[PDB]
Amino acid sequence: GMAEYGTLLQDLTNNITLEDLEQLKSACKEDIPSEKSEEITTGSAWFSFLESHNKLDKDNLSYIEHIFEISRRPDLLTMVVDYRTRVLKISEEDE
Amino acid sequence: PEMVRGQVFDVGPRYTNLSYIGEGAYGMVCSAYDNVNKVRVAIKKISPFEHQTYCQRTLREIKILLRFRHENIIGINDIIRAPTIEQMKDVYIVQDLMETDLYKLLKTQHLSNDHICYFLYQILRGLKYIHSANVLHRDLKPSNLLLNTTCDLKICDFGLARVADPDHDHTGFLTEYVATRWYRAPEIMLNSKGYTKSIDIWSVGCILAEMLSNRPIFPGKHYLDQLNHILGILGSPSQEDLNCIINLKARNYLLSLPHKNKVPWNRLFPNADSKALDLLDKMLTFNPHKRIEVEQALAHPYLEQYYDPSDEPIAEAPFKFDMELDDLPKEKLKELIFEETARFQPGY
Repeated sequence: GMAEYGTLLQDLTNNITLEDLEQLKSACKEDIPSEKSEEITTGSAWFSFLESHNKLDKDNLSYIEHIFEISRRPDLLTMVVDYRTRVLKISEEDE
Repeated sequence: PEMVRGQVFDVGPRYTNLSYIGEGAYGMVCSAYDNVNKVRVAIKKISPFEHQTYCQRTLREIKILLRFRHENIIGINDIIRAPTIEQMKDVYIVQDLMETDLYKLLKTQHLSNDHICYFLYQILRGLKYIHSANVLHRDLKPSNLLLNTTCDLKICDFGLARVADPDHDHTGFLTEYVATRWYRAPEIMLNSKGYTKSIDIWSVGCILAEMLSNRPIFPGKHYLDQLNHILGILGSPSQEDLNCIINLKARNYLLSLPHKNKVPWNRLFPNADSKALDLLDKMLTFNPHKRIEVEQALAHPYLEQYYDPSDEPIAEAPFKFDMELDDLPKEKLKELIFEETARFQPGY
């Protein structure tokens, strides 16, 4: 749910340096051309930019997974895969 | 103009009596009767000019295979395209017809040890030539190993090939091509550069394993799963091997994982020649710098019946690209392809 997703974006941003971020931004630029002209300085600004372009939400993780793979960040990737597992397990309560 | 499945396949009058083989991204394959050489041949129609990366792949394959001459590497016999650059939308590459490939064969039958030995030797004999040219194939896998009806093997598919250059960083050219996940060396997954000839040796180790059991050794479904399949067999990397990962974030990730013990090869491959397994161990070494290289693999006891430097040709000289193709716009690549293909024109 929304809380687990908030925690995920916090966890990720906590592990994305500004140096890291320039890499993630470059990997996105061909897919979302307005990226350059947007002045993204934080991890949380990057995630907001992805959300506003329909590339990320609590149930839509595949693009950041893609970007983490191509950026060779299995550490960030594993937080996303673990979040997906958690969300699936939570859903087993209400079935 | 000849037609197939309602598509233009304009290779006549030289090439006639077409038969559709199959289809892929941007290219269909037919066999055809070659009225000059009086044999059937394979022809792939490629239509790359709207995509920079497809133009890159097309030009790399043409340039390399036109320069290479080796029994275990597929040649290019002919190339057909339009007489003017403006009208050129497709390129038809004519090659020796090969009845099958290793992927199909492994779906069909379990191989004797003598056939596994012979196929491995031919893969490495072809790779010895490629590497002697300072070229990395980068896409070795069973479907890129063509075979005839008498076990003669030819390496194909040179679209991802590059001159070896450990020091140069990525452009996403290899990365956006992902039907080759199962044969990808760990350093490609973990580091963005520093790759050497050892990446191809890894893929050959994967192919050897696949010939032993008729199944892929590391069939991961995604990125993390792929790394888990490798580590679940090789065991956790050593400290020395963790220091091959320049990527500090990747390295921390690997260090976070639960310990895994190495699985002995003979547990996984209980019917394999023990010399074959000793070779496999050296090809599937995590550390790309310690991994066995092609001449040493050929000289291994498993291949002693075949190893024969007097009957293993190498390249006269290193292969070079005049300029890096990876940064050239698709229109410039189109011009280079027009130029590369000119020598095959009737009016040349």
